[PDB]
Amino acid sequence: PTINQLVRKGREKVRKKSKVPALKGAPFRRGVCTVVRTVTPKKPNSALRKVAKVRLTSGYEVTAYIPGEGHNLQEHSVVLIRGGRVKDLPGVRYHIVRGVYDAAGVKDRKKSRSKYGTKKPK
Amino acid sequence: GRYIGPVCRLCRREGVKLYLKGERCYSPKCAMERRPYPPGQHGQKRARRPSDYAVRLREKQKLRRIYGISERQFRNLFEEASKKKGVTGSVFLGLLESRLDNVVYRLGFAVSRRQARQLVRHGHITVNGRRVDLPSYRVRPGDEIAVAEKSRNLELIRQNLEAMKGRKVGPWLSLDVEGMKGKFLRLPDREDLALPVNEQLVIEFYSR
Amino acid sequence: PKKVLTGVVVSDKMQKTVTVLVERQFPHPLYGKVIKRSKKYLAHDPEEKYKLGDVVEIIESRPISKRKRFRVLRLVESGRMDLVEKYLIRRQNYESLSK
Amino acid sequence: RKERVARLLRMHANHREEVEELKAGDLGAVVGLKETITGDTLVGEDAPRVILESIEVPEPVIDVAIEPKTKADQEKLSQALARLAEEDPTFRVSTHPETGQTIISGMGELHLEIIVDRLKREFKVDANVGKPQVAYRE
Amino acid sequence: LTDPIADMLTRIRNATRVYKESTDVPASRFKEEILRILAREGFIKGYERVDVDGKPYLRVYLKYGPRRQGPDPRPEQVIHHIRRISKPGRRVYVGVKEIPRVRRGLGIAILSTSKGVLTDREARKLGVGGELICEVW
Amino acid sequence: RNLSALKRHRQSLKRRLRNKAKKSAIKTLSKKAIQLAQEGKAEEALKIMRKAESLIDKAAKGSTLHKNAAARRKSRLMRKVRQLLEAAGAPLIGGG
Amino acid sequence: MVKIRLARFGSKHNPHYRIVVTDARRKRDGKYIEKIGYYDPRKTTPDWLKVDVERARYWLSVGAQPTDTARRLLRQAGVFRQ
RNA sequence: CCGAGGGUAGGGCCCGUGACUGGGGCGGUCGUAACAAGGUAGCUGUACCGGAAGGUGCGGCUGGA
RNA sequence: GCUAAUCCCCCAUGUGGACCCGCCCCUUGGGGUGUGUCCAAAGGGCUUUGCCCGCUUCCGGAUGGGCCCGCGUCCCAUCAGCUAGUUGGUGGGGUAAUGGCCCACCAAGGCGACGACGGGUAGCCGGUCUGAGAGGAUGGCCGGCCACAGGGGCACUGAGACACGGGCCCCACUCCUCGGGAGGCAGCAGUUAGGAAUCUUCCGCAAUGGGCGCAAGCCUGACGGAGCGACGCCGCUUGGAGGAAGAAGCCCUUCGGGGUGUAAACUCCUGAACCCGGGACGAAACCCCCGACGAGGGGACUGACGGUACCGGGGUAAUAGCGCCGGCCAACUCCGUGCCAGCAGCCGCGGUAAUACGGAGGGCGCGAGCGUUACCCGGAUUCACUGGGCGUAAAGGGCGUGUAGGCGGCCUGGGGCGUCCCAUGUGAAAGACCACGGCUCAACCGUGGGGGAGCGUGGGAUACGCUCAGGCUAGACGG
Ligand code: SF4
Ligand SMILES: [Mg+2]
Ligand SMILES: [Mg+2]
Ligand SMILES: [Mg+2]
Ligand SMILES: [Mg+2]
Ligand SMILES: [Mg+2]
Ligand SMILES: [Mg+2]
Ligand SMILES: [Mg+2]
Ligand SMILES: [Mg+2]
Ligand SMILES: [Mg+2]
Ligand SMILES: [Mg+2]
Ligand SMILES: [Mg+2]
Ligand SMILES: [Mg+2]
Ligand SMILES: [Mg+2]
Ligand SMILES: [Mg+2]
Ligand SMILES: [Mg+2]
Ligand SMILES: [Mg+2]
Ligand SMILES: [Mg+2]
Ligand SMILES: [Mg+2]
Ligand SMILES: [Mg+2]
Ligand SMILES: [Mg+2]
Ligand SMILES: [Mg+2]
Ligand SMILES: [Mg+2]
Ligand SMILES: [Mg+2]
Ligand SMILES: [Mg+2]
Ligand SMILES: [Mg+2]
Ligand SMILES: [Mg+2]
Ligand SMILES: [Mg+2]
Ligand SMILES: [Mg+2]
Ligand SMILES: [Mg+2]
Ligand SMILES: [Mg+2]
Ligand SMILES: [Mg+2]
Ligand SMILES: [Mg+2]
Ligand SMILES: [Mg+2]
Ligand SMILES: [Mg+2]
Ligand SMILES: [Mg+2]
Ligand SMILES: [Mg+2]
Ligand SMILES: [Mg+2]
Ligand SMILES: [Mg+2]
Ligand SMILES: [Mg+2]
Ligand SMILES: [Mg+2]
Ligand SMILES: [Mg+2]
Ligand SMILES: [Mg+2]
Ligand SMILES: [Mg+2]
Ligand SMILES: [Mg+2]
Ligand SMILES: [Mg+2]
Ligand SMILES: [Mg+2]
Ligand SMILES: [Mg+2]
Ligand SMILES: [Mg+2]
Ligand SMILES: [Mg+2]
Ligand SMILES: [Mg+2]
Ligand SMILES: [Mg+2]
Ligand SMILES: [Mg+2]
Ligand SMILES: [Mg+2]
Ligand SMILES: [Mg+2]
Ligand SMILES: [Mg+2]
Ligand SMILES: [Mg+2]
Ligand SMILES: [Mg+2]
Ligand SMILES: [Mg+2]
Ligand SMILES: [Mg+2]
Ligand SMILES: [Mg+2]
Ligand SMILES: [Mg+2]
Ligand SMILES: [Mg+2]
Ligand SMILES: [Mg+2]
Ligand SMILES: [Mg+2]
Ligand SMILES: [Mg+2]
Ligand SMILES: [Mg+2]
Ligand SMILES: [Mg+2]
Ligand SMILES: [Mg+2]
Ligand SMILES: [Mg+2]
Ligand SMILES: [Mg+2]
Ligand SMILES: [Mg+2]
Ligand SMILES: [Mg+2]
Ligand SMILES: [Mg+2]
Ligand SMILES: [Mg+2]
Ligand SMILES: [Mg+2]
Ligand SMILES: [Mg+2]
Ligand SMILES: [Mg+2]
Ligand SMILES: [Mg+2]
Ligand SMILES: [Mg+2]
Ligand SMILES: [Mg+2]
Ligand SMILES: [Mg+2]
Ligand SMILES: [Mg+2]
Ligand SMILES: [Mg+2]
Ligand SMILES: [Mg+2]
Repeated sequence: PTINQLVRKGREKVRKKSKVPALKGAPFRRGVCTVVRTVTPKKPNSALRKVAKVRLTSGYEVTAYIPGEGHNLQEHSVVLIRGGRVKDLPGVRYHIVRGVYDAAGVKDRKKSRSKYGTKKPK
Repeated sequence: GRYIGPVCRLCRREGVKLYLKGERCYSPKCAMERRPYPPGQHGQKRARRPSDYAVRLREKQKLRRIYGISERQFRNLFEEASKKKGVTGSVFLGLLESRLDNVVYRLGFAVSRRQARQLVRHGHITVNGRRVDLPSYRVRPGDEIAVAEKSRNLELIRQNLEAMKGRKVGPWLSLDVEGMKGKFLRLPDREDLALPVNEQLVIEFYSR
Repeated sequence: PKKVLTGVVVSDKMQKTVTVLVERQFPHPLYGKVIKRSKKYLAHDPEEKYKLGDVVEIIESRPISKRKRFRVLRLVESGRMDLVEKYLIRRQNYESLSK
Repeated sequence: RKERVARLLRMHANHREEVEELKAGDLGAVVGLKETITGDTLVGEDAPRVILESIEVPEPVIDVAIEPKTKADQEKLSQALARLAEEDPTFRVSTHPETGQTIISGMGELHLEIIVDRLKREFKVDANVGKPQVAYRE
Repeated sequence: LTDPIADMLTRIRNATRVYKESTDVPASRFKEEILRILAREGFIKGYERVDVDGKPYLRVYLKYGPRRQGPDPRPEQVIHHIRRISKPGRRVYVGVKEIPRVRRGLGIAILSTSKGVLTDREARKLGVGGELICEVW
Repeated sequence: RNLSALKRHRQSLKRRLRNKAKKSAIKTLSKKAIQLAQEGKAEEALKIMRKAESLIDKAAKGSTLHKNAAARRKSRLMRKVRQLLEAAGAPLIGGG
Repeated sequence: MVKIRLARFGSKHNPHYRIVVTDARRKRDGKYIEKIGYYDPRKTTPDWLKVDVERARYWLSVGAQPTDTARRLLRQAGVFRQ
């Protein structure tokens, strides 16, 4: 583009699009579990991923992944969520934080216990 | 605090003898003399050609572990040398050398930096008269770094001073043995010290 | 100093007031080239001795009315209607640019 | 978690007296506490971090099903039957394994039919009540 | 034609990559002064005022390096690079402090100024600035 | 639940009275003289506009009027009276 | 009215005043008009006090008013000696 | 006189929501339109038509011979 | 209904000032001059034929403001037209003062593709974060300006307000006991609610600063300090030397062995914590005497932090955790599982021998932290000024004509607008940079130095761009 063109029109600045709108730009948001179930992931994977439907204090109602082996989350469970989508479950764009509110940490987790809210054993 | 752990495993991984014990480093009980290969289950396995990153990492931990210093304090220092004028490599090495717990060690008051550190910390070191117990004081040129004239009655200091009689010390240094005094004359030139570290590579490491 | 500007009368259709069209030039803050910006000042003509086309000078002055803060300093060139043409054509060009 | 006790209170018949101390074996109230719920343990900020015997023995012996009708105040039902499961620890909020509808478990008929209006008159929830459905087989 | 100066630099540029002995550019006292510098810095052997059908031109006699050994003997260039900075579409006007250093001194920069048509090494010593005409090396 | 600002207030109201009353007098006398100045009554006008001028300045002694406002107040008065008197002369006695 | 004042700098338990001229109603550490010296009350350096005698004289003359403990520092540096 | 605002009436913009509905994206039934001359060269603007891809008319393109 | 004054008014004096008109200088309402007119004032205190503290009018100073002008200041053109106090005039009101600020009348104008009007969003700057730089992003804490004080209107008093802790009125809410009244925490703490999340209902006026006062002094949630919180940065500790061809355990194993590992034990040395003693700097002024209440000299009172720091004597080996180990990317093996459970930032890994799941052993990385989420800049030369493209990758308008605009041949001259040069004013402080210095170091903090971009003013240069003037024929048009 000619320099004169640049003076007239100028360069369009690029705007970023929040991959996590439901957080209202918060680091985390609290919510309640309306539905807790399993959903099968897309190709080329095969499983029964544990997930939860959550109504946030932000007004949004999203579906949030439940990390680790085994959990205790049911309906009406109050739960904290964080950013990060699960690639294999479209529609899931948040993770439940283990060991906060009615969410327990993973029983008998030895490695990487902070990402699963397990306390250090004796 | 400091690394405060098993120190032989360090040398073995580095593949170079880092002198971190004093007396034993010269013994044939030195881990390096008996087992010059990396610690852990996979010590005696044919090496895999280390990546460029792999090099600069290990070349940095070398220099880092030698002085017994936190990655934080180390990094500020490096960064200080970059802001500083002229040669980043040398000046870094200089500032590293200028640390109190190091100078003390260079003048043989102790056999290890580790020991030297404790000497500074526990108080038994002074600077230009008045006591200084911080193992990080950038010693400037012109300083008298004696033993506490109130703590000279200690074998560990004595014996380590007993041996330091004739040793030719740093050109940047002078040592009044027996009277337990020591002076810091100049900051090192490049050649003045030989240590197993290609300083340029550390620079390349942080240049990533 | 009292700011002084050079411009052209493009309207004498007021009582004791003329409109002085002033051009200014400068390099573009990022793309460098010199570009023309302009502005219209309402100048005090207490004698109505200035008419369309008068290349005149106006001096920063004490307020005369709302957005009258310049008096005409002096004349520099008369009958520059060609410049009036440029300003006038464009203003008329706006009529097509509607919806 | 650490909590700031600010003032100390005693409740009388017709006034509250502010006090400076509550010795052992004595009772009163405390201002400044925010995270402490009933059944918890407080120790001096440098004291042995022990925990008293909680309590725990009676089991809810009446159970009733509640369904949010039509329909979307089951989320408005959830954060408000949460304000109460920690304060009136008696009643349980259970969802059945099979055909799972919500079963507000009370210690009694009146303990549920006075919780019935809490949800309906104070939490409003457009719902109607009845009985739990059975986990049948064939 | 819109920019004579660029054209001149270009007539030169085109001429060198085919190793022309000479090449003509239509005449202008300003093009002269620039060509004045080109010889004086040894980018060309020099120039001379000519005439083609009664039209004032300026013959520029190009300069190259020696022949070369190898698969490609085409001599090294004397003017490796020559490009306009200031343009009719966007004028470049450096002050003295901001006059660049062309290729670590190995090259020159030409600028038209209130004291004439100088180089960067030149305008610096005389302590001025002006229109950054072009850069050569 | 208390202060000495109410004291400041009680005082403010008392001052308002003195200020108002003064300004009243000024407007009353001024227009009055100007009116006589229009019919003229040349003598009685100037005769009045003096006690006007005085009271204008007397108020400016305090916080009632600012100096450069009374200055204005006095300016416009005389200009009004004189211009009026220009229709049907005989300006006697003295004031301006 | 225009004053001659100590404006605190330094830090916690490291006082370091700037003897200064500013409007009376100005914040203590706010924009002053001019600096005419400094003052280290702890006296931890050789010269813990320096007053531009010439300038303090100028302001003092025009109506600038020293604080009680401002003139002490000023007197001590002899702005009043004949 | 003006005046907070209250009221009456009629406009404008934006948000939320709505039985039903349009296609869109993501995770078995029918044919085989395109890719090899893909077994009717293909694509195309338009027009009409047909369960469906599509077919055909008129002109155009070669990114087909 | 009584009463004092530094409360209010009248008369006098008029240096002087204020106003009208005339003249003179000056040039927007600046400074003189004369005639006419108008205007001042307060007393108290002692050591008492005299000073202190106040009053009145005028002028100059100084500091703090008001108003005005140039240039700079985000997104949407799927907002393209906007405006009747609207634009100008005359007259008047108003103000400290200009102004359509307001009012009457008169004229019919004023603004807009250089983006008016409308919609969205936002307090602005010093700076801050990032970046090779250009740029981008950002305005928390500190400093400067603005705006607001439950939501709105209004004015009063005053040098100053249209006044957070002043007044009036309407609204909403709350609250005290049937007429009415009360409240305004976006002060310091604190409660409650919301939330992922943000503190003590602390100490002291000792310091500095503010208001009042002759002074003593009083007030001051400004402020100086204390408390809580790894929230951040910085410093320090959990030991130091010795100590087996190398215990036990656990892991691997070709059953020979290898690894944890000098690691531990154990030897000696040192001595965080704690214990005792001493114990601050910050504080010398205001005040008293001499001198003269001045200058100058002497002397006295005062510490919240705090019996804290720090100095000295004694003195116990005295917390370690978090992430990761397919590739990017540093760190590898056993078992368990068998497209299950699960991992995941991307490519992807799991279907019986998985360095990619889960445990273990070992290892790599940081270390009172380590990781995660969110956001900003970076890598993105992926909005390309620096510094990109457009035949087939995304991209030449279907083709002309032309408006605005951008751009433009050769020679000489005038001007000097850009451009360039020098001088000067500004560019506050803090910060940044370099230098030394103070807290034992560092963070933090002080003292000097360097100043720049921008704009104001003065002078200078004329090559290129501009403009004006005069000529040319290579562009372009015509015969
Ligand atoms: S002994 Fe040999 S191996 Fe062990 S630390 Fe000293 S040098 Fe490194
Ligand atoms: Mg798979
Ligand atoms: Mg529950
Ligand atoms: Mg360097
Ligand atoms: Mg870097
Ligand atoms: Mg007017
Ligand atoms: Mg709960
Ligand atoms: Mg009246
Ligand atoms: Mg008033
Ligand atoms: Mg007055
Ligand atoms: Mg402290
Ligand atoms: Mg109305
Ligand atoms: Mg209305
Ligand atoms: Mg009403
Ligand atoms: Mg609708
Ligand atoms: Mg639909
Ligand atoms: Mg076909
Ligand atoms: Mg087919
Ligand atoms: Mg076909
Ligand atoms: Mg076919
Ligand atoms: Mg085909
Ligand atoms: Mg067709
Ligand atoms: Mg059919
Ligand atoms: Mg058909
Ligand atoms: Mg055809
Ligand atoms: Mg009396
Ligand atoms: Mg009396
Ligand atoms: Mg009188
Ligand atoms: Mg009107
Ligand atoms: Mg007027
Ligand atoms: Mg108006
Ligand atoms: Mg007017
Ligand atoms: Mg404009
Ligand atoms: Mg808004
Ligand atoms: Mg806002
Ligand atoms: Mg601020
Ligand atoms: Mg308001
Ligand atoms: Mg409020
Ligand atoms: Mg209000
Ligand atoms: Mg107030
Ligand atoms: Mg108010
Ligand atoms: Mg206000
Ligand atoms: Mg308040
Ligand atoms: Mg209250
Ligand atoms: Mg508060
Ligand atoms: Mg605080
Ligand atoms: Mg005080
Ligand atoms: Mg005081
Ligand atoms: Mg207090
Ligand atoms: Mg504080
Ligand atoms: Mg801490
Ligand atoms: Mg730290
Ligand atoms: Mg062995
Ligand atoms: Mg073993
Ligand atoms: Mg073994
Ligand atoms: Mg050991
Ligand atoms: Mg000892
Ligand atoms: Mg001992
Ligand atoms: Mg002291
Ligand atoms: Mg005396
Ligand atoms: Mg003690
Ligand atoms: Mg000790
Ligand atoms: Mg030990
Ligand atoms: Mg990591
Ligand atoms: Mg890495
Ligand atoms: Mg690797
Ligand atoms: Mg993992
Ligand atoms: Mg397999
Ligand atoms: Mg396996
Ligand atoms: Mg594994
Ligand atoms: Mg992995
Ligand atoms: Mg980015
Ligand atoms: Mg970029
Ligand atoms: Mg870049
Ligand atoms: Mg470009
Ligand atoms: Mg294409
Ligand atoms: Mg085409
Ligand atoms: Mg044109
Ligand atoms: Mg030209
Ligand atoms: Mg032109
Ligand atoms: Mg110029
Ligand atoms: Mg500065
Ligand atoms: Mg120092
Ligand atoms: Mg400085
Ligand atoms: Mg001509």
